[PDB]
Amino acid sequence: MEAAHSKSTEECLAYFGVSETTGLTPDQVKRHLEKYGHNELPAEEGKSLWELVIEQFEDLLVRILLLAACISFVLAWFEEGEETITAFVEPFVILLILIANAIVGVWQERNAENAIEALKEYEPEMGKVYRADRKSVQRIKARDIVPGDIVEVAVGDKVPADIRILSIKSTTLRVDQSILTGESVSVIKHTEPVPDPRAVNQDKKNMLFSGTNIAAGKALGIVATTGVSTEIGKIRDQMAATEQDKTPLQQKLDEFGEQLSKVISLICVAVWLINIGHFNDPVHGGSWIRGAIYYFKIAVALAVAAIPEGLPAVITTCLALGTRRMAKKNAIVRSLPSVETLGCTSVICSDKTGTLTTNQMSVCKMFIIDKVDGDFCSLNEFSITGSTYAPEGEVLKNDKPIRSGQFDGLVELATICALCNDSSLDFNETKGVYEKVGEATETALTTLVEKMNVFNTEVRNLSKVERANACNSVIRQLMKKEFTLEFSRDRKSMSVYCSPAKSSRAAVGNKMFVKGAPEGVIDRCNYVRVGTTRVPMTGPVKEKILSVIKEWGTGRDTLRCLALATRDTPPKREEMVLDDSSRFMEYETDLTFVGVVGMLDPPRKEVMGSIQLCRDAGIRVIMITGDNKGTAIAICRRIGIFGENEEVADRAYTGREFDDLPLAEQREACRRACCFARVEPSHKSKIVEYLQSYDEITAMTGDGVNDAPALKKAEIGIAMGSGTAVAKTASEMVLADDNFSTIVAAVEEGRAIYNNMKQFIRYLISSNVGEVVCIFLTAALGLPEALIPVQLLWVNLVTDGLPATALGFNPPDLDIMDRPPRSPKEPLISGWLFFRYMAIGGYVGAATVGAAAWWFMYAEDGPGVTYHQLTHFMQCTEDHPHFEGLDCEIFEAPEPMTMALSVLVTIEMCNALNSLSENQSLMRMPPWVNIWLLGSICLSMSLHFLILYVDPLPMIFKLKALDLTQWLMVLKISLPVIGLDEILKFIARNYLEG
Ligand SMILES: C/C=C(/C)C(=O)O[C@H]1C(C)=C2[C@H]([C@@H]1OC(=O)CCCCCCC)[C@@](C)(OC(C)=O)C[C@H](OC(=O)CCC)[C@@]1(O)[C@H]2OC(=O)[C@@]1(C)O
Ligand SMILES: CC(=O)C1=C(O)N2[C@@H](C1=O)[C@@H]1c3c[nH]c4cccc(c34)C[C@@H]1C2(C)C
Repeated sequence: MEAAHSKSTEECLAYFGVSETTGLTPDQVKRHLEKYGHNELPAEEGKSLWELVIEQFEDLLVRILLLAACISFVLAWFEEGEETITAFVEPFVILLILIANAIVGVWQERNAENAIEALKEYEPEMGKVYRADRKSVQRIKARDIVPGDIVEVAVGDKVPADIRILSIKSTTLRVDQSILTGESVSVIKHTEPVPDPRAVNQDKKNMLFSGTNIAAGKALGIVATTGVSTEIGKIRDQMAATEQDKTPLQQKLDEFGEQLSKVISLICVAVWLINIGHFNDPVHGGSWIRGAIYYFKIAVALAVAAIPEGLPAVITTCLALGTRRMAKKNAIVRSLPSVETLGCTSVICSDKTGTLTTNQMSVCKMFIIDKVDGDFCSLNEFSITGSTYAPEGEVLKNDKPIRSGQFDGLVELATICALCNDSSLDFNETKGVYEKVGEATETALTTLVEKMNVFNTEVRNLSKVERANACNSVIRQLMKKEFTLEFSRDRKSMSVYCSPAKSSRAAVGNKMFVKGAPEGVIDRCNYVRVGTTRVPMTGPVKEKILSVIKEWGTGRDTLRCLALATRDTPPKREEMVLDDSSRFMEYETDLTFVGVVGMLDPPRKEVMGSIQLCRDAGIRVIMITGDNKGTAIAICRRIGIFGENEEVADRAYTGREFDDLPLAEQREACRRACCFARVEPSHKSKIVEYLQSYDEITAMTGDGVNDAPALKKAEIGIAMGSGTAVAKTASEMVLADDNFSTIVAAVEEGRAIYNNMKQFIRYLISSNVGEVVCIFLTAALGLPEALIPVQLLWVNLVTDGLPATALGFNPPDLDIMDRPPRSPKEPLISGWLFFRYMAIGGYVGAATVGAAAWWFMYAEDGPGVTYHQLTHFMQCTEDHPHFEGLDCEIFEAPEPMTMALSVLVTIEMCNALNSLSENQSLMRMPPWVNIWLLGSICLSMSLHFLILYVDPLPMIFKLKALDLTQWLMVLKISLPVIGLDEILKFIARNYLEG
């Protein structure tokens, strides 16, 4: 295991004492394999076994409803009254709901694809090595590859480990490093040491990274690291070391879970404490085990009254219909709970290229030297029209079309852009528009050369297929490109060594053609081209050039600029060695500046507006970009991250500037920063940590395994649809169209969805408060059992379950994106809303109890004993207050219960309407604003008749409440809940909140 791309090929061999020709000996292999382990990432042990479910049952509010399932089964055996076989469905239904909420609850197929898993895809099964025990090329399990052993790689091979290149057997080695970046265009390798101990992967020109694959050639190298110690394995570990917090809702539901369990077993002691009657009253009779069955009866009644069963199903359905909706709008949300955290997003860090912009480069402006007289110099400047890749548009001067070949320097400008170029252009016959073949910046030039028709080639008589590369071809006819010196970040340029195709125009020797970032290229220009003449570089000249470059890059029209120059008399062909990449810069020396091109990658049509939408939503937007700081700040102005003229010093940092900052100062930079330029390997991940340190819900965009730890880390990882397999799985959302506005649009959707959830979560539990407050009263201060569990199970699944789902379809609030993001710790119910629900639960608690008790005092048709005082006695062993009459069964009658259910169903219908809004009256924000709710109100009441009339069903429940006088009291006991809430709903006029 070496730490060196920075060492000579000798040094690495000597490190492990291997011979390049023999490789590692069988003993070395053994020694090494023990020191370093196998070439593999650890196995993941959280697999698909039933552990899923036994966990699902491990929860409190599941265990509590399971203990009450066992109690229900023991009770469904010992029976009196009519000894009917139908009451066996009672302990059977809970078990079914405990299964249905488990199966659907344990839906970790959405989480079956975890990002660390996806990382095995890039370790191959096979690798080839040159051990000492065979002179041949043993092809072994990649697993058994050790650091120090001499490896072989050829075209098509996935690189088996992090390898220090030793010898390139083919004329050139190209590797595809997309898994890292996403940046398809393959890179050239070399053998020379990269002497900076802290070189980033991009710049490790002599290394092959495990999991990467070879595009062209054959090379022999020495394995340096394996297992978790390769680049890819280091990314694995960071991902393993980050743990996900639970979504702020999931957290509340657990907190509500715990606090419910507390209230449940705080009533059980109160019931016992209120029942110091049985402990002193019933002298004898064997009621010690016959009366302890009564507490077990109210137990299962207390549980189901509190547990808001089916809420799982409601929230799950609501979210599932959220995912479908978001997809139509190009936001693919991998994980269901995400649609909530999405709603809370307070910061978006977005890559510029292809997300904030279109990634469609076109050259707009270009200049060359006009005249250089002493200390004054003028330039010739030109615009170019049309932003597409079509060779369709014009060069113009002073806003008027001109002919580029009339300018000697434009000729050479075009020569360089066509020769110093690895791309080209292709007319897609099928779609009917042209196409880049390669890097976009490079194609922008090809298109340019196509528009400047310097040699005046006839084009209007040409096929739209030939047309594509017509003029470039003419320039290739003119100069034979021998070799080419690749780009490198170290010198920020690229040249091309060219010879004259023996046409004999400018037949004065070979020529290198240099194009690169303006600073470096210009610094290596001793000369300036002026038409065809050449004059020494001077301060005034260099000032003029740089002055305009600065204008174009930082001005309103934001142009990335390339300087182009040529080496008039390049070093001898033989005297150059093309293998020495650090030697490339000195070959590009004694240049003659020729011209500059300024190209644009336009801000996507919708960003300007979307960013404004974020301003209003109180969402920070942070641009991460490869632009130089100057242009970063400019582009930011252009798209409205910064005011057209505002102060921005401390607000935008280069990656280097960030690095110079002490930790604390770095942290403080992130709570303010809106633009990061030329950010490094670590940075995204650091940016996310700091943002989180200020309690910010963070959206972060990225691609590649490079960006996976950041996407894991961020509350919202965001991959591009065109992105790698791994970035995709690491993300919490995929953007199908790569557009920025899809994030912003997905945020609005999440705020919309959550708002209704708040309402339907609150409504559904609001019912349970009532049920408990009811069941308590019908146990302690009174005995006449008002509601039985079975009824409540059907109430909490269907009668409330439909309006609950309908609230899921509530009409989106009108000002969502004009209020700031929701606090994650903001509780759904406290303050005034607690007392509000504390009263509604209480009211209904006294309504269903009151309508069960009213059955005694008033009821005309059917049993009606005025002031019967069922609170007095329930056992019926005496029958002395009742002198002579067979009556002791009206106690467990299927009629006074049908009163309560009819009330409960009806109040929840009003409380469903009540729950359309939080604050606005139903006369301000009407019940007819939600057509699906009315549709549910109808269906809810309709199915209530069904289980009351069609006989099989009113057997497990009760008997029909025929009378209209009986249904009149139902409405007269239930409908005033609208009135109570309404008073409280708008007491907020006084309570100065809204
Ligand atoms: C299911 C029915 C009930 C009555 C249950 O106790 O819910 C309580 C409870 C656990 C909470 C309360 C209920 O508190 C009470 O009702 C007081 C007890 C009075 C009962 C009468 C005595 C016999 C919720 C339901 O209702 C009221 C009346 O305000 C609101 C909210 O719950 C939520 O917001 C859930 C969101 C995930 C929680 O106070 C919550 O505990 C929390 O941690 C919270 C903050 O969440
Ligand atoms: C409010 C609240 O926290 C909860 C809920 O409201 N539900 C779920 C739950 O925990 C429980 C649910 C999740 N997973 C399973 C598996 C099996 C059975 C259940 C569940 C029922 C639980 C219920 C209904 C209490």
